[PDB]
Amino acid sequence: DSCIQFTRHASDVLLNLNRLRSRDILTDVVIVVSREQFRAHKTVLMACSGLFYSIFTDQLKCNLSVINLDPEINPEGFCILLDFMYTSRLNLREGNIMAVMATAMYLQMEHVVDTCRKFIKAS
Amino acid sequence: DSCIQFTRHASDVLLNLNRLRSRDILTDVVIVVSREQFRAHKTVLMACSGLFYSIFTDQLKCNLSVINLDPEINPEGFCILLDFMYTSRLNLREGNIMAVMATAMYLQMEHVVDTCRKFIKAS
Amino acid sequence: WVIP
Amino acid sequence: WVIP
Ligand SMILES: CN(C)c1ncc(Cl)c(Nc2ccc3c(c2)CC(=O)N3)n1
Ligand SMILES: CN(C)c1ncc(Cl)c(Nc2ccc3c(c2)CC(=O)N3)n1
Ligand SMILES: [Cl-]
Ligand SMILES: [Cl-]
Repeated sequence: DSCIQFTRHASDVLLNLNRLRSRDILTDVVIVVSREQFRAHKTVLMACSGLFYSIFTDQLKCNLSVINLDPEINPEGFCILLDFMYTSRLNLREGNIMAVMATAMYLQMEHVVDTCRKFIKAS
Repeated sequence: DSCIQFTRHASDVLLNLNRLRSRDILTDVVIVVSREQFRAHKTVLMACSGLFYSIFTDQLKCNLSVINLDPEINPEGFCILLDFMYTSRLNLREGNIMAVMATAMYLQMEHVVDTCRKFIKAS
Repeated sequence: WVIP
Repeated sequence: WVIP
């Protein structure tokens, strides 16, 4: 086409979606990870994760307001990944990289799994 | 912080949100523009438009599944702007620039209003 | 704004 | 991935 493009548009959209999350505006699901609860927008979870994409395209699970993750999933690893979904920023540290990679593999977040594998290989 | 960043994350998120829109997945509102109907995600509309942000943060309008725009709003201008919201791409043409600018001013999409003003000034 |  |  003959379209023009606004370079910062996608980043600005994501920034506003994170502002909505921080204010708990139009969040439509709670992700339960052991004792911890995380509120989010199903569409953003689907856009970032192969696991959530599969869950919320399911004709029955699409209507659930609560999703319980596998008890092996670490709440901090999930929190770091949820922050990444809404910001593009990953808080990858020596102390959390194993839990982050395992959570990213479960959530099917291929690019995060790739950088964790590379950072582990370097050490 | 000590975060790393995935450059393409915001663009990939927006691409997936547009895929959900194209398949009518988890759309939660219909925007009525004269005789025309447009399905969308309230969160994406809010993230892109000062008008939708104000509408869906309203304690009563947040729960509406149908929003009717001012009858002066042109459906094609709205369609072009809705496509821009989900893609960062604006189909700005000689034949539509006046309707696009007027719709962007009504929707409070400041960056679109700015490029329309500049393109009009050049001609 | 750019030409993509 | 980059250092933002
Ligand atoms: C694959 N597909 C057509 C599609 N459409 C819409 C959405 Cl929201 C979606 N999201 C999704 C699926 C798989 C994966 C991701 C997002 C991230 C990832 O690493 N794998 N995937
Ligand atoms: C202003 N603010 C705190 C905020 N938080 C969340 C959202 Cl979704 C939001 N969106 C929004 C508001 C105003 C405008 C836009 C989006 C685009 C624009 O030109 N004006 N604005
Ligand atoms: Cl990823
Ligand atoms: Cl804009």
